[PDB]
Amino acid sequence: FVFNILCVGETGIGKSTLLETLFNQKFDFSPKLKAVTYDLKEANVKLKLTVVETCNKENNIKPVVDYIDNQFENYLQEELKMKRSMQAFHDTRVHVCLYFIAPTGHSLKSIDLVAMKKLENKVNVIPVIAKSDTITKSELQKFKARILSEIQSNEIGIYQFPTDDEAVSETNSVMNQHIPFAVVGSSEEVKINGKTVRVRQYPWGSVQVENENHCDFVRLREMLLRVNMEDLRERTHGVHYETYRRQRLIEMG
Amino acid sequence: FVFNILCVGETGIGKSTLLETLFNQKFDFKLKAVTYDLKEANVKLKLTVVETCENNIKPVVDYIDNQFENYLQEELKMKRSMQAFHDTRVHVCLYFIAPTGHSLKSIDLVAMKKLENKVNVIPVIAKSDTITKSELQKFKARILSEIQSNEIGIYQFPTDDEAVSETNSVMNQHIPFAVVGSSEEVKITVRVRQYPWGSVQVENENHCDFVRLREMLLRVNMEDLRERTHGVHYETYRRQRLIEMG
Ligand SMILES: Nc1nc2c(ncn2[C@@H]2O[C@H](COP(=O)(O)OP(=O)(O)O)[C@@H](O)[C@H]2O)c(=O)[nH]1
Ligand SMILES: Nc1nc2c(ncn2[C@@H]2O[C@H](COP(=O)(O)OP(=O)(O)O)[C@@H](O)[C@H]2O)c(=O)[nH]1
Repeated sequence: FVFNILCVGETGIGKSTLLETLFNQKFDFSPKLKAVTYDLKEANVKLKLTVVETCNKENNIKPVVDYIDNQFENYLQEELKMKRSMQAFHDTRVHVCLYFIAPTGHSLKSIDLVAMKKLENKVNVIPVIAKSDTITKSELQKFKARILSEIQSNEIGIYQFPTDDEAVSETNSVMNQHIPFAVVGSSEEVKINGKTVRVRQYPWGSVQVENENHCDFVRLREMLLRVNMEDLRERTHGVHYETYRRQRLIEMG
Repeated sequence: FVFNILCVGETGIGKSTLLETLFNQKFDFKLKAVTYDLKEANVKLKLTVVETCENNIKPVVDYIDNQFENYLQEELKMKRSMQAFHDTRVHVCLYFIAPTGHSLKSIDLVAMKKLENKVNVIPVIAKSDTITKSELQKFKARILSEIQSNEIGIYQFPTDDEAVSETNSVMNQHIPFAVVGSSEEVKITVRVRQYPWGSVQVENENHCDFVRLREMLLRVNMEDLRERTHGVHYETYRRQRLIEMG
């Protein structure tokens, strides 16, 4: 069982930190693009985590689109082989793209609108507000609204969690309500009541990553539920990869 | 007595909020300005804000040059009255660096390098409540290191006069200033930025360097910034223009 996550955003926006927080694990990244492959034990999940720093508005997202196209191409070439073995092929197709929006507190940059528009039919895009401890509660409500307004206005097809299966439709419907996720990451941890907890400690107080009243990290983490990973994978295989495949089959003649 | 402040940085980085915090006044502002008559210490200020993003720093250089040009044209007039002329030359530029936590952006080096002989540049770390105290030390160190290795002439408060050397040496030690701006007040009367996990007190030297930045407004420091604007930066402009004009 594979799960492939791509994080996109400007340098120092907190992408690597969020991945480590999400999996509670320091990752040794390897070669503006880097990736790690990591096995979860007792979960039977093989992860490929990929990080891409963005900065020529259309050129900005090109390296990301190319990476994505390449994982599709590798899978297509395997499907087409006479002597194929689809089990034992490592499927690296990107199941989810976390798009990191900087916390200016204003709105979506024009560059981010173009990027998410170019990605929408290539990958399941989930926009997140990076370093959301930067923003006060009232500023955040307004910021989230304006971002959503622009996504809707520009007809950008971001991912939505499935709400069809009655349980847990509840969990999923509330996740959708929180998009774009206000995320906080941290390498720093303290033991609290015998439990390991990630925090950002300032002179005036500490942001608790796993506290839902501080940020949406706990809501983002529910994407890792088996049912949600499956929906993201199925949508990748049956929709985005198929779009790629159809265009390629025409080109191959 | 006039004092003219320019804030430069990317949109939404806290420029207008910081001006409001510096002067404890809500202001109603490409580039925008406001004129503030600080009847406190009898000073008229022009506060200018320019949104950036080598062509990137151009609107700023042009703005600065235009104030120099107006002053020069006045100095050259047959019927001149230099007193009661409104000097709008920029006395200090607060250059906002984004709190990424890593280093100085290449764009910022180029911008500061271009501005160094046009205006007194003071780099500030915007929204410094974004950064923990431990990373903030390293971040400041890395910025200063790039500024020095790139031979960038940022402003330094004067320390040759004992009447102010203690205050000003402490100021210099905190550059680039870790700033935080505020639009709210609590009882605790305290100006704050309030989060669920605690409140930043902008006027508290343990939370940020706002109180240190504010000492720029001491009479002696405004005077030094002005004198250097007039005797150094304006002269550099003047000499070039006199060569051009013949
Ligand atoms: N305020 C804040 N800072 C963060 C957060 N996440 C990471 N940082 C800091 O931002 C800096 C860059 O983070 P990093 O994960 O390397 O950024 P990347 O270049 O996007 O991979 C580091 O100093 C982090 O400690 C966050 O959620 N809030
Ligand atoms: N975290 C943080 N946010 C700030 C600070 N100062 C201002 N803000 C917020 O940043 C957003 C944009 O600030 P603003 O002053 O209008 O930026 P400007 O475009 O550069 O003039 C607003 O939501 C402010 O409330 C600060 O020191 N720290």
